[PDB]
Amino acid sequence: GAYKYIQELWRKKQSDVMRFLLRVRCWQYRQLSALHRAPRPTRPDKARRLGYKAKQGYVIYRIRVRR
Amino acid sequence: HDPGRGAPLAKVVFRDPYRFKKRTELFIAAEGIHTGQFVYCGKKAQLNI
Amino acid sequence: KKIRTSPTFRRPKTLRLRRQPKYPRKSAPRRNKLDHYAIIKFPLTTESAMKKIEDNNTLVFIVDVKANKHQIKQAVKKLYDIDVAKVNTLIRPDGEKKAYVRLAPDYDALDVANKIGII
Amino acid sequence: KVVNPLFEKRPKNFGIGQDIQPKRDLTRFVKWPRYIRLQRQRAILYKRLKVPPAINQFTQVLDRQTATQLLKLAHKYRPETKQEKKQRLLARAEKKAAGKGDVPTKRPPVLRAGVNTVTTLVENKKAQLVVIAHDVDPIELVVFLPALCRKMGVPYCILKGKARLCRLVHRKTCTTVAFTQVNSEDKGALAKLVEAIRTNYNDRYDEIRRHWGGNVLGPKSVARIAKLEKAKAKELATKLG
RNA sequence: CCGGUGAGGCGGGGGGGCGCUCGCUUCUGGCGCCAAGCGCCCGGCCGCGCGCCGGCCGGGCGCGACCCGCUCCGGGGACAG
Repeated sequence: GAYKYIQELWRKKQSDVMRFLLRVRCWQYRQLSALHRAPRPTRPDKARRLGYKAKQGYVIYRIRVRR
Repeated sequence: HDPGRGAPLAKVVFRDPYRFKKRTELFIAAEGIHTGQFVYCGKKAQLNI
Repeated sequence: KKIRTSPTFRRPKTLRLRRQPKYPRKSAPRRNKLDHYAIIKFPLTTESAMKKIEDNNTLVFIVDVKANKHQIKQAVKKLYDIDVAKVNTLIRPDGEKKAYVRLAPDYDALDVANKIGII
Repeated sequence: KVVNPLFEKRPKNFGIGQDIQPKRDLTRFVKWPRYIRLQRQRAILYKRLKVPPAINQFTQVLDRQTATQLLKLAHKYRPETKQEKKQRLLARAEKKAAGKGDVPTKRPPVLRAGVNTVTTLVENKKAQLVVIAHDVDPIELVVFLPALCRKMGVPYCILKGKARLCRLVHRKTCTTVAFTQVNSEDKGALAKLVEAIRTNYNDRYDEIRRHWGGNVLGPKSVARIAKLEKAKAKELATKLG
């Protein structure tokens, strides 16, 4: 399936594709509020592994924290 | 006269060239400025006090 | 082709519907606890009140603290079948509300006082 | 006469210091809400930044004339929707013992919707044509897929709009669509479509891998640098030549 | 990252012309908005009647008020932080 490919892509963060995507996502998230509701999981495979299921009643939120 | 400030201030009324209204600004009065005097501001404004 | 006349972007006014509940929050409305009998506690029979009734053609009652002068006037009218000119109220230094009920010149305070029983 | 002499003209001089300016169009100077500015600035960044070829590949989308033929073929093999599955089930139930219904008959060919299913039948060399949407919100869903299709020898194409692709199925959106099998009536049309598709994507995949896309400055900066370059050329353009 | 604003005319192009130049304003303690003109249409009434003809009443659109654009304008900047 595609989930194995997605996981293997996400393991290669140092690659140009992943670093470009991460930089764009980080800029977009930094332009938003510290705590807002995200409509869909950014990483469906990771969410499925952690227990998220595409059913009504499942909600995700994106939270920004100071390092 | 502005309290706490030695220099006097001058109230200058303009007209906004977008809406029918009179804008008012509070400039710092220079020497020789008197009431009822036309003061200009812009790139093409002349070199007067 | 709708031009932005002003440089400001304000929130557009969206349609808002009136509440149409499927069920009432409570089964029945609350019965009023300030009926015409609860507002008027008892008439005052003091010597000052007696002189007030005899001379000023008024009546003195002890009223619930939550009652208004309109409520007092309507309660007196419904109870004693009388018409009231004006009502003056005060709060006694004991927690009870005292109201002077001025009677119309057509009726007499002494007669209604005899009818109610105080004298 | 039809003209009343009282009719004057009264022109307006829309200059500086004259009567107030007219209510012109100010769409460029509106303080937009933060989300509009964000969604425009992310497109601006995508234009500015050196997009790697894996993401830049989906910018090359199939043209309109081939896309409409692809949709015409796909409309024939639309999957069964609601109100039709129940009808088929009722037809099979009423014919359980009415006309000797064994129900082995046939499952007609249909499209494939999910990324998982399409990938699974691409790794098995079961698909013949794969259509991939270009505007998936997480691009990570389809990055490997063109490379996998090229490796497995399955022709692939990129179509405008995930909503348009997902309208073939009865849902809001769909990432990809694969033709596992087609009827003998439309086999020639499918062959022509795959011949046209594979001469733009499969055989040129090396160029796509080497084709980075981006590094395009804004019109103001481009115009400024062009003016500077023109002045630099004018320094020695007619003096020598 | 900083400043201004009700984020109101920023960058290119030829339109405009008195002669690069401007959106055309400097003798004075006046006034200046919610369009005039032009052109193309719509509905109702009336007479010619071939009616996108004319008269009355009420409206719509464009020029007037140029076109296209990808960051609101500027100032810093791979550095302040």
